[PDB]
Amino acid sequence: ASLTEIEHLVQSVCKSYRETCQLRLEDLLRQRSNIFSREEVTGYQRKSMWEMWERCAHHLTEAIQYVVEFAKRLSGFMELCQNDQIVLLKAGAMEVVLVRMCRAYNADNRTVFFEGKYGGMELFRALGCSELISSIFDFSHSLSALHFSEDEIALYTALVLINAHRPGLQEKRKVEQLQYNLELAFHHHLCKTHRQSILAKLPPKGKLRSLCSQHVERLQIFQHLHPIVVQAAFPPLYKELFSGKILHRLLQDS
Ligand SMILES: C[C@H](CCO)N(C)C(=O)CCCN1c2ccccc2N(Cc2ccc(C(O)(C(F)(F)F)C(F)(F)F)cc2)S1(=O)=O
Ligand code: NA
Repeated sequence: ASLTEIEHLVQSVCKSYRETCQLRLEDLLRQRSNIFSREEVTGYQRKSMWEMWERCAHHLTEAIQYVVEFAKRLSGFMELCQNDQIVLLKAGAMEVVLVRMCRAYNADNRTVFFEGKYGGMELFRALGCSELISSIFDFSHSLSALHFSEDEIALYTALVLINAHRPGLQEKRKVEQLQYNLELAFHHHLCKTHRQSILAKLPPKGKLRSLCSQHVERLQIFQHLHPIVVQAAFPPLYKELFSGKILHRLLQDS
């Protein structure tokens, strides 16, 4: 691939992300003063564990649906075989969400945009997974220190998804070629914008993998306590990705 092709890939990736970003960045910023009162925080802490898990699983499922659309609009993704499309989304969708979440994180007060207002870590105490929540808040805090532009988030999350090392890929070489083109696009954009210094500050890949593992572990603990809640009230796309059909139809329906 030549230079003009790399720059066209940069614009293509940034456009696909803008169309699928779900929450507009300026909308997230304009709401930073809108914070839950102590009474509203107490209301969240008084909710039952299973109610809070269901609500968070619903919110996560909705965000994942936008990551699926990002993948479908991503250059070269729909060219891969269906097995590899599903392998990449199963391993990478949650990792993309984890990176995207930093846009709704306010590092000044350590609050996140959740259900219409900003609140701190204590909002989620009823989940009974404080270590996982604290890890996600720290991860978003680390990403916030990099001051990602929207274009940088686009290119970085494309690479999080297009990972040729995922186990189960049938056409590993094809994914390797697409990953390399995306890496050139990412690094070309950082060089042109004088932002190559962020490369050494990006999180290790085992970090994203560690957070997803924690998520699956806490889910299996909750599912053991409330199996009927998961069966009856968790989104089916959520169960397909994280518990132990939907992705196929999302990819086919376009
Ligand atoms: C990615 C998407 C659009 C891109 O801009 N976006 C901004 C959002 O969806 C908003 C999420 C904002 N939140 C956030 C951002 C930073 C750090 C923490 C948090 N939240 C706490 C939280 C809740 C729930 C969970 C869980 O659901 C999971 F699965 F994600 F870990 C769990 F509790 F079940 F574990 C894990 C942390 S949060 O309130 O969900
Ligand atoms: Na941020």
